[PDB]
Amino acid sequence: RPRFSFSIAAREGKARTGTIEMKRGVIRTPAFMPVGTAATVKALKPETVRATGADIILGNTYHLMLRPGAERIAKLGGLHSFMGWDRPILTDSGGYQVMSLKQSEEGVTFHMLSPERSIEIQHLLGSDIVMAFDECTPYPATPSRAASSMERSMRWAKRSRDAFDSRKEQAENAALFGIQQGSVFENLRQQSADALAEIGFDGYAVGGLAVGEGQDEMFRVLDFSVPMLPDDKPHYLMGVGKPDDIVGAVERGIDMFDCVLPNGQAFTWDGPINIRNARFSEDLKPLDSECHCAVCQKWSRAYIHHLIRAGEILGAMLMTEHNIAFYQQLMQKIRDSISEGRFSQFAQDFRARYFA
Amino acid sequence: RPRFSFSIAAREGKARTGTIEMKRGVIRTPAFMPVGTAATVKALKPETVRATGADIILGNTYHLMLRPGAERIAKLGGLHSFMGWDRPILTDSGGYQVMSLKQSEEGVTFHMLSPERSIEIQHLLGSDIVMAFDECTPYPATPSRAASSMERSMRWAKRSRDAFDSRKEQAENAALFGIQQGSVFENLRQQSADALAEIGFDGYAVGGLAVGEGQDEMFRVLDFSVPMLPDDKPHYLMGVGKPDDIVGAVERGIDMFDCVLPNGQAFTWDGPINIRNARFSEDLKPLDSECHCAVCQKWSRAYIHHLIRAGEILGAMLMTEHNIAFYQQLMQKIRDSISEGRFSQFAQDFRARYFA
Ligand SMILES: CNc1nc2c(CCNCC3CCCCC3)c3nc(N)[nH]c(=O)c3cc2[nH]1
Ligand SMILES: CNc1nc2c(CCNCC3CCCCC3)c3nc(N)[nH]c(=O)c3cc2[nH]1
Ligand SMILES: [Zn+2]
Ligand SMILES: [Zn+2]
Repeated sequence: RPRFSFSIAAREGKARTGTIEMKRGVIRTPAFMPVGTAATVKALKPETVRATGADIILGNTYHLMLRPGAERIAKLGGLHSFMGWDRPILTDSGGYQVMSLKQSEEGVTFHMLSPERSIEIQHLLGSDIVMAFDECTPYPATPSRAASSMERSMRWAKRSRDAFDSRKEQAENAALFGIQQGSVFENLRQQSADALAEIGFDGYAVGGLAVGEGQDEMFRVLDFSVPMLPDDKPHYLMGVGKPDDIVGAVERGIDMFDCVLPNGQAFTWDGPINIRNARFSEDLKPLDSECHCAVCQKWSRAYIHHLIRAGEILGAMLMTEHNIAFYQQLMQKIRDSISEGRFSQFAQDFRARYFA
Repeated sequence: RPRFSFSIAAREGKARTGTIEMKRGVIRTPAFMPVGTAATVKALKPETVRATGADIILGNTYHLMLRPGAERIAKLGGLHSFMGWDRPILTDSGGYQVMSLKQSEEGVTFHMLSPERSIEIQHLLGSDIVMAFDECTPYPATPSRAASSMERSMRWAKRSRDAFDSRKEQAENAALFGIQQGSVFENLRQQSADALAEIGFDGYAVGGLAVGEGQDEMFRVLDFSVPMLPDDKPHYLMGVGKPDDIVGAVERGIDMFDCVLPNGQAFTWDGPINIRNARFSEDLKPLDSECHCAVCQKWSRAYIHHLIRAGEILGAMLMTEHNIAFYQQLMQKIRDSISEGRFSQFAQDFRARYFA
């Protein structure tokens, strides 16, 4: 395989379906990327993650630089070897989680992160898709503050790019994505998009959303922001999100998603359910009537209700496998409907039923 | 298969290896029976339990009568269907755990358990191997108190037997084991053994041990107690135990074991290790050099050390799979060495290395 190749197989409106080819594997797009806690996808063996249909997962840079340490993981052979996932890994750059838990143009101490260190840590982990080091601008933000933050991020983006390119092995085997900022302001989004295209990246993320503004406002910003990005590269909406968020974002040109979202909340095609609710204590149906996951093949709502109420580890295991598989099934239905030119109908159908 | 058939294939001294045939499957003896928490074997799918080599597991009567309720599980199709294990299940009778957390000849309230209710609960759960309702006598015990307790248990044993026999479906499809009591006193053990043989059971457990007396005293009591039981039926040592305990007990005629034993303790053929210890932070070897389990095929000590320190669910999953597989491998080596008439040599070899 090549280091990085994104190809678009089919389109419908702003929506696209295609593939990202990387040395460690292929990523079908639009993609959902399950997120790790600490060199693990919570309560799942990698084989199980893969069985749900995931093509790529997210590494947790912020936690790993802290424990076990990026340098220790590198010594040990890299994240892939360490956790036993041999497919692509995306790593965020760490500042989002820092501010989420001393800032300056050099970076952030909390103990220290700058564009250079962030890129180096992601290299030590052996990430396939490296995110630029950015500032995720708080919401709401005044235009002055948003512009100031955006500008710093773009400077940081240039520094990320140079750092990455400076390291031969990283540059030859990994990909680098830039992250657009600008809060909810179109001119700032445009300035950010332009800055990033000028530097040039393998992919473009839309940063600073999913931070309290709500779906209506997120969709509004996506409406003008995603077309600002290079059409011919992947578009990643960081931190999104619920099923309905994903569908709308794909309608607006987004190709990649991560969220910690997929406790007793189970996703179903009739909307989410909380399996702790007493109404499931004797319900012998699976979590969802149509889901093809192994959980839904073998265990009832009543059983999983018991496990979660009882605080049992198997309950977390089963709920997590189901929910990550539900997300992959969602993505698969999205990919298929776009390929077949019936994605707008799928979205309408999905929403009618999910919100009935 | 028959309801119950125990056959002894080979012997060496007091040790035996054979099979228990039951309608839901065959149990190779000497057997290790992994214990459930709340209709689950902690952090393991049933397929995984089976993959480690387990032939039978233990249901947790005390927890299940409380949550979810025996009646609810029956309504839902029984424990087997509920948790997704289709092989034999052994259920203890509940009083051990009660006293472990108002006693009278009728039973115990805590809310209520008697021989009749205990047998009924185990039936509602759909247990294959039903334990008599007994009193586990505290240690140390004066001879008066031990005798009094033992006597009650034997009365309770007769009541268990009648209750079981009174229920056609239970009697035709399940097995009933009596439990010997008598603390550490030989005459009491003998009186208990005689009482139980007179009633007649499918199997005989040695109760009241592993309750603080220590291995030397446990082995001493087993030395005279196990030969008191019918030779031609299985002998079950309740609550034991560590690997070395198991080996010694098999040398003394025990065929069946359960313990909650198989936190960061990992069993190895060179003895146990605590994987949380700093010396494993960068150790790339598997938990054990020879173990054939999937964990040891794929992940390092360093990784599992990280997971456990980090409090990650995958760490519990992996440690539990390894430890239950280690126990099954121990049992398999025991079974093979007895079949081949080299079990005393295996025991000496095992101990020399495990305690080096
Ligand atoms: C939930 N909302 C949201 N997330 C954003 C994220 C994080 C995406 N999730 C990454 C994983 C989180 C769990 C641990 C492993 C990494 C953002 N990240 C960056 N760098 N920049 C953002 O603007 C940015 C904006 C974000 N908005
Ligand atoms: C650990 N020591 C020990 N255990 C004994 C047990 C319990 C065996 N373990 C059963 C499982 C425990 C975890 C939950 C599921 C049931 C004993 N049980 C009974 N009825 N009688 C005993 O004398 C008896 C004596 C015991 N000594
Ligand atoms: Zn499912
Ligand atoms: Zn192992």
